[PDB]
Amino acid sequence: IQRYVRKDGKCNVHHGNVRETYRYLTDIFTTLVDLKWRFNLLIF
Amino acid sequence: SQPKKRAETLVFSTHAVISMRDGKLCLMFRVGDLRNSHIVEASIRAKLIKSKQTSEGEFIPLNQTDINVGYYTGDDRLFLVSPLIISHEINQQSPFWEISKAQLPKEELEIVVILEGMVEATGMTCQARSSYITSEILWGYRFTPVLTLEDGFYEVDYNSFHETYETSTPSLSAKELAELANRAESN
Amino acid sequence: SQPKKRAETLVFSTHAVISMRDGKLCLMFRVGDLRNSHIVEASIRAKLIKSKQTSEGEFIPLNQTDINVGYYTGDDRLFLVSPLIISHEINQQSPFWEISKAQLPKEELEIVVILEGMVEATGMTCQARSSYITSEILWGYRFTPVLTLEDGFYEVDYNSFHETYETSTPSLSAKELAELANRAESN
Amino acid sequence: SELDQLRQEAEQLKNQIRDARKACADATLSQITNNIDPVGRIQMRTRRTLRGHLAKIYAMHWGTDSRLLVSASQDGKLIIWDSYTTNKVHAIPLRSSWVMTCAYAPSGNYVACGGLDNICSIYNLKTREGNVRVSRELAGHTGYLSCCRFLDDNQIVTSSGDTTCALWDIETGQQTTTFTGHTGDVMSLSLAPDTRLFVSGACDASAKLWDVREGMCRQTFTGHESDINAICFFPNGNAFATGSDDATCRLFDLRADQELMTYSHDNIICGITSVSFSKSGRLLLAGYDDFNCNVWDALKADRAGVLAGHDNRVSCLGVTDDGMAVATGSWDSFLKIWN
Amino acid sequence: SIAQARKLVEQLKMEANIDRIKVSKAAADLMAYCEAHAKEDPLLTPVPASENPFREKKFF
Ligand SMILES: [K+]
Ligand code: NA
Ligand code: NA
Repeated sequence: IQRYVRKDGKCNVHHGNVRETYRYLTDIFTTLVDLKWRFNLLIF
Repeated sequence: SQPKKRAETLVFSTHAVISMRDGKLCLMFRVGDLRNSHIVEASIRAKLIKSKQTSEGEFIPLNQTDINVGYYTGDDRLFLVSPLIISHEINQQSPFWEISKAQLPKEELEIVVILEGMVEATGMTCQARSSYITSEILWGYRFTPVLTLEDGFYEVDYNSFHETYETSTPSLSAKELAELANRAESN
Repeated sequence: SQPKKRAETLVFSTHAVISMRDGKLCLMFRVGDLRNSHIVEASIRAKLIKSKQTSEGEFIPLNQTDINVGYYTGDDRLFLVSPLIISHEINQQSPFWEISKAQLPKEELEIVVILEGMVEATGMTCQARSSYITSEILWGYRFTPVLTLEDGFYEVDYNSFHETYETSTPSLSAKELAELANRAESN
Repeated sequence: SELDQLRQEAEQLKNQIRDARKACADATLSQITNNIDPVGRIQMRTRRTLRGHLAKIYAMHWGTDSRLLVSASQDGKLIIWDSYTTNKVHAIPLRSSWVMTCAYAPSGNYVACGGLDNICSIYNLKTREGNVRVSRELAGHTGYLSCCRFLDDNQIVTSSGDTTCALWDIETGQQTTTFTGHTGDVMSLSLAPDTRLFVSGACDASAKLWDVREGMCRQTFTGHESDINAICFFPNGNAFATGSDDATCRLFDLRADQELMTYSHDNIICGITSVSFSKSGRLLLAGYDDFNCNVWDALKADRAGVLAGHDNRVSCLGVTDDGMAVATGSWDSFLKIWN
Repeated sequence: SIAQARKLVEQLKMEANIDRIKVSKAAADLMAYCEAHAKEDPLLTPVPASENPFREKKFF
């Protein structure tokens, strides 16, 4: 059965049809630190 | 690194709506978070802003009265992943107790909505705000669903986030609904 | 330095259990902290997640109703050194008021459990989460002890942290237990 | 006196109909079919699982193109699926969650639904500016909309808990014809393939045949000891199957004006929620309350197999027009495609 | 009662005065239709994967 929240704490939700994607660039710092490590280290 | 920036990926619904929910008349607005990361110790509070005059004469410019949105049950503390519809039950203690569909537009009021929690990565507290003026409060309306199920994940459709539709809803003030109920139970 | 990482050394018990405690039927889960350092301003809140339908017609996808776990006494504020069993007393106000052992598995619900406090070294607030779906809620069970005394120190045995055992426990809903009590006191 | 003549007259009139049927009753469908080779092992498998609905599904309907289908749920949505890709072509949000039936129009341009709202909403799927908005709200009934089926883009029939069915003109929103007759809530209806007549199962434990053009009840079929929730025409249009709370499916012939067969088995005590014939009419597929869809040899009267994949009630069935697949809808919020 | 009785009587009269067919013919007719279109029914015959659309294997 599908759960909303996994036992480890992660949440089974995806945010689709975000029309205003620029907002991710508006608060760039949050997007950066929210990235996977490979991508921080790459950008770095 | 300042947290106010997070507010950019926190959305408030464009309108507040009033409709019936399990026999209670409710004022509802919807809130959302565009990121996969979280707002920690999330909480929602709401203030009604309208001027007033005391019996004695004192005019009070933009008088703030807290609107109840879960304070006594701790349901004002949000777990906000997929969008939530925040509900203010319009009861005896409500500032909308004596407001009918008729009177609403002729009232000169504004609801300030405040979302405060911590950006997950920086421990820092963010405050997202928005307002609903009297004309943005749709009487007799419901929010359109956004959630659908996909393989292994719940998918949100932000196209529909702000969208509302009309339902059958009394034109009476919450107070007048009670008066009908008093005679109904006494019958 | 981000605090979510601490969640890795915060454990939730694998199951929630329901059993009788001093005459009250209780839903219990256990929480623990693997580190010697602390979670400051620790607090536990819990949300019941299940869909619903209003009298009027509105379907509400994954409706969150706060579960009481100490809010009115401040016993939801934890001092968490050795493992704690968080207890939700299933009373009149509980969402499990009308749920019997029989009905439980046929209910379509999920309990979200949230532990929020500050990592002792960075002032930053952490949020550890977990879930209990209907099948992980063991009716008629008790958590196995973990604490033992040693010279000068209390030792915890995390091998036993998740372990439960069965006890004699009514199959009736909390509500039906009250109905037996009403006739018992009136007798 | 006066009331006796009429009561007695009603009773004698039944006997003629009673005997006339018995006069035709020179053999049993089972005896005739005793020659045929049995159907063999019918074991199908789930080729798709349609995931999306957030609560119980009440009815679904295949499109004539045998690929697209509609479903209706108390989650408040009409989902139009692509059975091949699983991709949702349309998710249509409703004004009310109490939906009981949906229907896909033959042309694939429209789709209809209604329920405890007492309205048949018709939804345009190809609106001027690429959107899905109600085009008509058919109002008239004084009870829940239990079923509906399109004749063509301008016509649709409906059945209701107000013991009537109705013919509507979509273009004008008016009710063309009222088919009164039933003494109980009408749960299901079925359109003859040539759309010249239709049958309707009701809570008076009877099916009725109705002439679409004449607007009259031709024949009434009895036999069921409880309510009828599903009714379905045999592919040739001269016979139909019914499913009932009394745990039986029954085949009736129109020309013979009587029951030919009963499909039942011990271990089956729960009601039938849906019935459907395979392309050649050899298989009767019945959806049950015990989570199963049972597959019957329509001619021989025995079970060919059973489809067990759902965790809650199977509420609706459907076989594609091209006979390639079967759809099952369930209270577990999933639909499945079987082959 | 009266107005509903007359409703019934008049309906039954119309159901009485109709042409009927013997079951044997009716029955063998259905049986015929079935044996006729037996070839066009994939649900009797476990579907060969080439012919099946819902099995995306195809010729492979
Ligand atoms: K604080
Ligand atoms: Na989120
Ligand atoms: Na500790």
